[PDB]
Amino acid sequence: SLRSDLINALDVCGIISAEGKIYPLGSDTKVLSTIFELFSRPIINKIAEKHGYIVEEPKQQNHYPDFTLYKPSEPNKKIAIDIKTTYTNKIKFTLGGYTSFIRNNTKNIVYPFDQYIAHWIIGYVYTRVLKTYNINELNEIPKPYKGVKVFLQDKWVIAGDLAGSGNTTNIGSIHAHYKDFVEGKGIFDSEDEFLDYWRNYERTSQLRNDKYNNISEYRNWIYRGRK
Amino acid sequence: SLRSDLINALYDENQKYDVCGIISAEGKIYPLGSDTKVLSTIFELFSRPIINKIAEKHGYIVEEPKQQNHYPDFTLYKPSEPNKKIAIDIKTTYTNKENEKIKFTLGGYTSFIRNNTKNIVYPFDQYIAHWIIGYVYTRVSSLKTYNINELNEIPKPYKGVKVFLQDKWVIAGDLAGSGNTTNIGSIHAHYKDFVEGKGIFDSEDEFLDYWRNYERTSQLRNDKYNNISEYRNWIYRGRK
DNA sequence: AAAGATATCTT
DNA sequence: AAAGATATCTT
Repeated sequence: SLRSDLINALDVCGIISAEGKIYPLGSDTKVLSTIFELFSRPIINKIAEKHGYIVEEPKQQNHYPDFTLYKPSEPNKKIAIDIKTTYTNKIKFTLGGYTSFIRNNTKNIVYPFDQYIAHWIIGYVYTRVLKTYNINELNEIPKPYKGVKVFLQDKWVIAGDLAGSGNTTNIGSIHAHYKDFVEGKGIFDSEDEFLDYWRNYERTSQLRNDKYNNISEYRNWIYRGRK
Repeated sequence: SLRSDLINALYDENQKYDVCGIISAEGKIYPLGSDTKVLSTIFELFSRPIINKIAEKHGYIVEEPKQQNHYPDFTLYKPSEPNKKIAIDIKTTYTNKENEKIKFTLGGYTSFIRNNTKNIVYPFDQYIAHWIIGYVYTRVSSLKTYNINELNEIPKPYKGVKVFLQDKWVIAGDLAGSGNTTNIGSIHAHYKDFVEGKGIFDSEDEFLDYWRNYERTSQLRNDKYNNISEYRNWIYRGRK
């Protein structure tokens, strides 16, 4: 399938100029996120093409998702792929905001949310370890990571019940080992529960203390009649 | 000076080079996307070696943050004069056409400027200057990988990079650059005004005072000040 | 944990 | 404009 294929298809050491000069990579996530993103684009486009899918990136810069795949024939069977990165020296990711397109069908999203039948997360985890180089020195350039693991999984399967960020209201993923994301050992019973829980999550602790702050509390809140 | 050398070095390097991809230790090159999150990572990468070459030529040691979320990108100083540090942050923004106005986000106004030790590599009071290297690019196949034998084949996602170096306080504006992340917004103007230094604050003390007292929301800024004129009046009356 | 800091963009 | 979106991190 498009899925098993992308998963099968999934060492960068620097940026290069049209004149051959090579600049080394930085050690932070802001840098590795960008790298992994560009590393993945050709892979995604290769596999999508194989399967007759069109790949589309956002024109407005703060729109979800990173990649939108679909066959011009079936407009409502669109797929969303977002690339997430974190490091190790148990990992956790920030999975997008919870007050946007999930609460509002067209808010900050390339196509209306209801046209997307799948929402995949390609996750990269890297283990953390000032001179330009020339093409002939490629093998001596120090890399800013010891290793790199990648996985493809459904967003709902890996989402957790605690916020990933405060002021930028992001969904937190489960806090677990790499295996668990690969295997999909989540906390939510279905994609419907995942969506309901985040559509009703309050922004601050004081506002959540009267509703719920975790999955057990949300279930007891469903019982009380959503009041 | 360190300043004039650095500006010439950046300016020169930018005229002569053109970043077109990321490369693997095995020689495969991946193309660049055309969104600022990417181009700003690239520009910071392109800048590091130059910044270090010039600082070395003047006796300055260069340090990068140990944690993500600590200002600035680069701390320069002499081992003999520790308490005279220089802060440099790289900022990026794009334009849809050359000449049109631009503006940058310049960091929070609720962190180190308000709390001398919050989110900064060294206590705020050890820096004698805060510089900004700004990159402006015009937004503009790129889905396949290339080999070294095709470096000049790979298309670029930008039309005309411009770079400038200027003091933060000089280019800072009076309206916030962001809401939830409480950023200082720069002046909104033409690239020349950034180069020339056509700002709004009279001094670096004014800039810091305006930003140390700027309220987080319109509602609270009603009874205070929402712009430079109002700040001056506020000041005139005794900050009441 | 929860909250807020490093980061630009819309509209 | 202001406010709040796409980025992960730290305490």
